[PDB]
Amino acid sequence: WXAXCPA
Amino acid sequence: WXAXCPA
Amino acid sequence: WXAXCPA
Amino acid sequence: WXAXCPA
Amino acid sequence: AALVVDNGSGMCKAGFAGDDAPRAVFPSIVGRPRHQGVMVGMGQKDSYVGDEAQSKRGILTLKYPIEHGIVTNWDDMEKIWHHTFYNELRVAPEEHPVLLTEAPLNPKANREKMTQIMFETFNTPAMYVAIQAVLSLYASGRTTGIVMDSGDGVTHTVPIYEGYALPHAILRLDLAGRDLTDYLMKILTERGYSFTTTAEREIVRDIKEKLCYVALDFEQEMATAASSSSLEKSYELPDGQVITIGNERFRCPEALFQPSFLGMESAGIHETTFNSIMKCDVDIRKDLYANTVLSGGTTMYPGIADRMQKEITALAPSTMKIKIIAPPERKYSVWIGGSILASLSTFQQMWISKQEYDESGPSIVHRKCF
Amino acid sequence: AALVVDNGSGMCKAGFAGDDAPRAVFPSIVGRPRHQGVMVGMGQKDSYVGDEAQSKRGILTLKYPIEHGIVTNWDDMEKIWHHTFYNELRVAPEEHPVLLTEAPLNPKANREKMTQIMFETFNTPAMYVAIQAVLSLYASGRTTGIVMDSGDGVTHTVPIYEGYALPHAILRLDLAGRDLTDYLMKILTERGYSFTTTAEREIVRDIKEKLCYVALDFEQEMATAASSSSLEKSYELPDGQVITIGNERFRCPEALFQPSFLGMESAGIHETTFNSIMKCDVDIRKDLYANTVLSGGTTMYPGIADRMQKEITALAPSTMKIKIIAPPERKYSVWIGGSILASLSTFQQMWISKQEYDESGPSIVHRKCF
Amino acid sequence: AALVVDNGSGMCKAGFAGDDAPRAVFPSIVGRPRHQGQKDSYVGDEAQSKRGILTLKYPIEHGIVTNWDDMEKIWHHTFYNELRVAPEEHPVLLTEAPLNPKANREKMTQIMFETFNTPAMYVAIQAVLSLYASGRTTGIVMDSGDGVTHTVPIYEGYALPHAILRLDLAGRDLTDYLMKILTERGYSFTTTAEREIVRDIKEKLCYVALDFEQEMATAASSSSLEKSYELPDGQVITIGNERFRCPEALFQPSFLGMESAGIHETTFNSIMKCDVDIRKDLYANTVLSGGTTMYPGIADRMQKEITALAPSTMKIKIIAPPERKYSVWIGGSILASLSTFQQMWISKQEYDESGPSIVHRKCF
Amino acid sequence: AALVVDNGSGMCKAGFAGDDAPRAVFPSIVGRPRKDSYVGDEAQSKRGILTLKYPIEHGIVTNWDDMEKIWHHTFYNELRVAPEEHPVLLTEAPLNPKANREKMTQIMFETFNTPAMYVAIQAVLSLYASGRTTGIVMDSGDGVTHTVPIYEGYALPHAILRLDLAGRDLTDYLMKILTERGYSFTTTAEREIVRDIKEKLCYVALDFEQEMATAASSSSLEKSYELPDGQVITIGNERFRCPEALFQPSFLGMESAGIHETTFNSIMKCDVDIRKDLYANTVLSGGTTMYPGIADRMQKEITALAPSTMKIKIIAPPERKYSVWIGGSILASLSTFQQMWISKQEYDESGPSIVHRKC
Ligand SMILES: Nc1ncnc2c1ncn2[C@@H]1O[C@H](COP(=O)(O)OP(=O)(O)O)[C@@H](O)[C@H]1O
Ligand SMILES: Nc1ncnc2c1ncn2[C@@H]1O[C@H](COP(=O)(O)OP(=O)(O)O)[C@@H](O)[C@H]1O
Ligand SMILES: Nc1ncnc2c1ncn2[C@@H]1O[C@H](COP(=O)(O)OP(=O)(O)O)[C@@H](O)[C@H]1O
Ligand SMILES: Nc1ncnc2c1ncn2[C@@H]1O[C@H](COP(=O)(O)OP(=O)(O)O)[C@@H](O)[C@H]1O
Ligand SMILES: [Mg+2]
Ligand SMILES: [Mg+2]
Ligand SMILES: [Mg+2]
Ligand SMILES: [Mg+2]
Repeated sequence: WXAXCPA
Repeated sequence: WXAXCPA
Repeated sequence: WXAXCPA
Repeated sequence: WXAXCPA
Repeated sequence: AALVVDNGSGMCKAGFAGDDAPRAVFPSIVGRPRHQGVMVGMGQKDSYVGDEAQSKRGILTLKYPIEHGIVTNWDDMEKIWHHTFYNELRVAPEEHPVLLTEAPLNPKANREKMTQIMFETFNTPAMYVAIQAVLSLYASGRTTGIVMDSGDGVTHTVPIYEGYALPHAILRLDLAGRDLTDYLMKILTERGYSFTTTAEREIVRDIKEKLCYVALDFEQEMATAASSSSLEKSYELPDGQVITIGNERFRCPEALFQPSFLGMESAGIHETTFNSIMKCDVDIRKDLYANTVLSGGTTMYPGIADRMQKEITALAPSTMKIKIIAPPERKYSVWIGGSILASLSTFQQMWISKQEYDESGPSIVHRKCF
Repeated sequence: AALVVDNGSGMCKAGFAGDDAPRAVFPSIVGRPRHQGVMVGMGQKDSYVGDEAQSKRGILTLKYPIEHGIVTNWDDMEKIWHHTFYNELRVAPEEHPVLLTEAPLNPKANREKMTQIMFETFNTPAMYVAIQAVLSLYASGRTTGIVMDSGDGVTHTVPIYEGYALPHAILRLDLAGRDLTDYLMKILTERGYSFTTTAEREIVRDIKEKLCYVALDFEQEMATAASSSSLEKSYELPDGQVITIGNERFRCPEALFQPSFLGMESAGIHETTFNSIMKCDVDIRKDLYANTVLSGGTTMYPGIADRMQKEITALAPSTMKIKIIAPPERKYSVWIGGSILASLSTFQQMWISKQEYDESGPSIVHRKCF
Repeated sequence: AALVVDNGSGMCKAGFAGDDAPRAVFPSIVGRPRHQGQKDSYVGDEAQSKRGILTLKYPIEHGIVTNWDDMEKIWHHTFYNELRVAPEEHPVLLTEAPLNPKANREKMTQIMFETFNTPAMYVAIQAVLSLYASGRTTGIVMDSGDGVTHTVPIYEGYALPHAILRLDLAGRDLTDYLMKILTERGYSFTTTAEREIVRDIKEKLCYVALDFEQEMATAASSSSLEKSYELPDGQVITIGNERFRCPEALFQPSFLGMESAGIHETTFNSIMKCDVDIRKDLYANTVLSGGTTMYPGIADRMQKEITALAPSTMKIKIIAPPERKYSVWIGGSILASLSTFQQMWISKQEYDESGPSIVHRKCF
Repeated sequence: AALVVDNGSGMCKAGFAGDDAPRAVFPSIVGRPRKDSYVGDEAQSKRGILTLKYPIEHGIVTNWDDMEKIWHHTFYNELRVAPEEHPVLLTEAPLNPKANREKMTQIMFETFNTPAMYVAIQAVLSLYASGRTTGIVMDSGDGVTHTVPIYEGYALPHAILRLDLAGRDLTDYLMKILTERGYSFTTTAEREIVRDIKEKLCYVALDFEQEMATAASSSSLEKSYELPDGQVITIGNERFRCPEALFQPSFLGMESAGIHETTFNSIMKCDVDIRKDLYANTVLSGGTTMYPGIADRMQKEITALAPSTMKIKIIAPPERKYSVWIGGSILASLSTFQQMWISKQEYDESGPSIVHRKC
């Protein structure tokens, strides 16, 4: 992801 | 609530 | 260590 | 060698 | 003087009668640390209540003691009241009467336990519980019109004419500002943002109160958002990473008017407001239509005053006139009405006296109270 | 025929429509040699993709293009798909339609580039994208039941009461097999084994698939393991060393039902299925309880079917019967559903034609594919 | 008077609590004469004096005790020769790296409770103790010792176990690497006796380059980066571009062949595993400790590397106390002298009834 | 027709590429009387009158004046072919000072002006001769002993170990034990005789304690060797004592580990997933390794250290003495190798530094 997690 | 929703 | 590295 | 051993 | 304590789902307000604004306004959350403590001498408290919880929300599991206007956990709400009555407002309740506000349609055990705790744990001299929607009229200074109360808690549309509230026309739509937060965080996953935690939900609440707005036409703004990229407003996160939201600014407010987006089968805000009027009599219908009053934190969206007027106008007859009155102090409309109510001399005989409660038991909240 | 593809965080299943088993199953990893080539006699390819990289994983920096069901790097996914069509299936996609799967609640840009790549790089006549968990009921031959899909990187439950899928209860948790593998080596250091490289990551995954299991009662089983009972097993590393794991056998799979071990506030796997059922209608719950269907590799632990049944029975009312269905071939359940869907005559009109994409660009995938 | 003993992989610091500096510090090396009234095993500073004869061997490797027969010798030397106090009346505090084998701390409790007869005991993480010395309460603690480099983020005293990262690359691994690239110039060191000569070189002349690519080209032409060192035997050696390559393995572990990321990336990943709401305070309160972070200019390089990865809006503040070499011990002095800590000592009776496993339940 | 030249620490090999055996082998010894200098077979024949001096010591050239003599002697006295037409594929031990290899590129590019040049690791070429691709290489030559593990062609630099125990050290150790029986030697010419005794009478015992007790209990292991003057000498326990110093360096006084432990420690420096392949493909090379039964003893010692389930297979072709050169012939004849040649134009643009960037 972009804002949140790594993905 | 008790029956319905979660409250 | 035991399984992995040396220590 | 230079520093250490002979060569 | 009395203590107008307007407890609510999002925040609870505390103060004194005769004032213009509440003295203490803090979030109504009770967080408990999950990570273990490693440093000695810091003296961390067992639980954090109010603004202290919000500051250290990164290591807490924020649980709201009130959900949908019903006190789910009665042990944490005793802590919130204790924090309200001792630290922020800082007056011993045993010397002053205490007034509370309560949703119109709610379980009768909720008002039952509210009286039991105050009259015994805090030993207040007197009490009175009023409807949150009704109190909005006192702030507006009018005895007629409907109040479209809607906040983090459950939305209410209570019509009152000449001070005689109509009970059969009261509607309780469970769609609220909290449901929009869940919907907004669900539709924000399309851009790659995943806020799924009790702490990150507070971040989503901040975005909704700042950049979100109501579009006059959903279909036209949908084309404008797709055609033009000028509807994007960057927002900065607490960690310093900026985010960009496009059509989600007005996509989440539109869930209020079309609850089909969240999957709920109930009608929207305008239909619920329209149905509240249609239940009333024909003769009084003229006055209640031109004196509608908004309230609560949900109705603070930019353009909701114009959008609601248009939707309710088409359903209503064309010759008739619609006047959406939107005061700028609608956030504290429930509290400000309480301040007027407590100072009135004709009402000071309506409190539940301490002796009266003991003789009749906790059931005194139905007859002596509202 | 249709080239049904089941790209995922772990191994990607690729084959043909109408078959009962995937033709080629290889890990979806891409690795490059970190060292420098010295021997010049044999070829040193820039990057090894698929089962080729697994054999020579010692000298490779394995990196997964997929993380939590989202394509993090689009350069490597082109390599994997090219390896699938031209090196495993040995067919040209220019003549055969391609079916693909995507996890629900995924970024809209993820499936936008998926359609873009095939329609311009591989030039397939048709395409379709379907939810991974939706196809799982097609393999089981049922039209009702909540799908508990648990892949390598995602764990999502989507209730399907009938031909219509409820969209307000499609939950999604990022706790899956990959996170468990990272947790297994975190608690393996408590015994003296240090796995800290991606080459050693694969060794840990083999241990999880062969020795890990779910205990019916975690607290009682903990006492038995602390007594040095027959729970201790022996596993042989590629080196030839023999390692013994005791209470770590059931501690790693226990992170699914108690995510607090991983520091995640999200509720357990048993609870997230309970929540999804509750958000459905009252009359619907009578069928979702009795038709729960597991899927994915992560639900291949011995005892996951019995343990989940006990947890749900406590939460659910006693009258309702919880019949957890665990097909013996649930590892490839998602692919088998895709094979059945493609062969159906009704599905022939759901394809995305090449001319259809040509007129509106990649935005079609949000209109036809659900 | 609670003792505070930090038995690190390198030199061990021992001294009383309530003071500001360790009472006695000496290398943790035990050596015996090579090949064939000299005593069998020389420990502590005595081994350093006769390092040209004895086979120097480190009892602790990568923060793990490898020979429990040797660790009894060093502890016997500290309590009876350096501090010269009887351990039978004072409590003893120990420091250990995080993510260590459970069998490591179990044996430490067994030894002192049975052999040294210490009435009390507590085991605390080295990173946590480092935060006490600075007087701070939050901020990640990048502790890099001789054999263990770990970053333990702490917010308001509530440690985050899932965000703790441990990397085996540390000061000792740099000593082997510097010895490897010294043979490139023409100087060869093979025996463990000559390793301590290399460690002397790394302490005095070795430093960190701000812009590593620009340093090679500049150092290739001019000899402004060449410094001359004097060997103990009288020989004078000159080392040029090797001065900055040795610590750059901290930031680019690919030189040693390790797949793990550098200290700058390890610190960045540790903060990322934490929540968003506490990333405000972790960026502005980063703390360094340990001898591996004592290179002149390492603080400046770390700030630049993290700022590139972190958003430009955020502020990266690398707190570098001047006494970060003894930060682990100094913080432990405050903990033992605190009145609140007196209820967490592992008394003899509790260990007697619960066995060696008590150390897991009463320590972090 | 690249002129593959392996300037080892004695017994340098040279010959045309594409063959299978070295064209000429002669000791890398330059001696002067105590003509002006003699090098090669003429020096060994007249070793009594000269003072033999090795230009190369421990794989490092200690004097470039003598190195030019043997190199001039190789192309103009043994091969009898000018080097102006063919490239040269030199060999150099790993982990050597850069000043050693920089001069090697410079000296021929200026004095001999060969069209091309290349420097190859002596351990890598050994694997080429056997045709294998995986498995560590034990290039225990003279002067130096190095292990360079290779897996699928990707040599791992962090696991390249270099040990200073080799044949020259063993010759000095065989010097000391022989003096205990009265067979003393002083001059460098006498030392060449001691190398002869090592080459035909030394063997690696399977174990000390059984053989040492046996050697002190009977005289079945006695061997009679005549020294080149005519008188015969008898050596006993020295047969299995000097060779075993490779495995127990404590006899020499050096602290480093033995041959078996150096191989054992080199493998653990590699990744776990490739240790299994290296254990079953160990390769041996070098003159020192030509001891009888060194593979059998190394098989046992590594097996004790390695896990029981592991399989140890010490591959050692019978012609392991010229393994480096044979591998060097294959590399020079490869079609793909013609691009890696260091051209004459590439030398002048970057000076002598071209050896580091291209090799
Ligand atoms: N300025 C604003 N603009 C848009 N939405 C707002 C604004 N302020 C509050 N809200 C919404 O209203 C909610 C607060 O409701 P509030 O009126 O405080 O409830 P209560 O009546 O129980 O105190 C918040 O959850 C937020 O979503
Ligand atoms: N028999 C098994 N037992 C436990 N875990 C398994 C088993 N087989 C596979 N897994 C784990 O499940 C993960 C997902 O694999 P799978 O569901 O087959 O494909 P996908 O990654 O596409 O969902 C793998 O990473 C693997 O670690
Ligand atoms: N002034 C210095 N400059 C650079 N490196 C140093 C300096 N002092 C010590 N070191 C290195 O730091 C390493 C760890 O030292 P120390 O902090 O005493 O270990 P410990 O982790 O046990 O506290 C030593 O091996 C040494 O090489
Ligand atoms: N058959 C043998 N027995 C014992 N030692 C030998 C034998 N052959 C060669 N050696 C020794 O091995 C050493 C190295 O020989 P070689 O491998 O030909 O040279 P280099 O070390 O240059 O490769 C020589 O010094 C020689 O003494
Ligand atoms: Mg309110
Ligand atoms: Mg899957
Ligand atoms: Mg330390
Ligand atoms: Mg050789």
